[PDB]
Amino acid sequence: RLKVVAAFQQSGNSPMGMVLDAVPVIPPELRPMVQLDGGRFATSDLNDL
Amino acid sequence: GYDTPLGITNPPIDELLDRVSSKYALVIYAAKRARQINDYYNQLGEGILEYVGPLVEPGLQEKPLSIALREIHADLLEHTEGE
Amino acid sequence: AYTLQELLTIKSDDTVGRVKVYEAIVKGENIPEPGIPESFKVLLKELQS
Repeated sequence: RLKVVAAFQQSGNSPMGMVLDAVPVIPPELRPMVQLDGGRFATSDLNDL
Repeated sequence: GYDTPLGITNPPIDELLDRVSSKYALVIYAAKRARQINDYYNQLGEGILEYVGPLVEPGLQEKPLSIALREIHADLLEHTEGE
Repeated sequence: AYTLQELLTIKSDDTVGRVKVYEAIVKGENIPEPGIPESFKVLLKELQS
């Protein structure tokens, strides 16, 4: 526990980074969007999530 | 004391090592001079002659690096070590 | 070292690098130093997510 706490203290940061309020999203190309013969959505499910 | 070679192997490697400290320094020590020679050729049309052209008279359309290596063998360049 | 740098950066990924080196070769100008490979920038913009 002392190791973890000392790492926290030396980092100069705060633990509040362990609770998120705004997740980011990667650009659209990284999750490329693909159109099939029928234009179906079959690209990476990142869009699904 | 040996038959004169032909091709890119002239001048030889051992002769150059006698000048430069190590083979790893020589490559840069010659590439920078080749860059300076190419810059001088680029400005040949008009500009300042700060990058003095080839010291040894070149051949018939020889690559600048060959000129740099052939003039380094003549001990006509001075350089500073790392920084 | 420089050969590996070129093989990994200036002839595979860097778009502006490819354009600039091709133009320099077409002209008599020296080849400009490579830039940041697209792989590294993609890795960044993905790990920042």
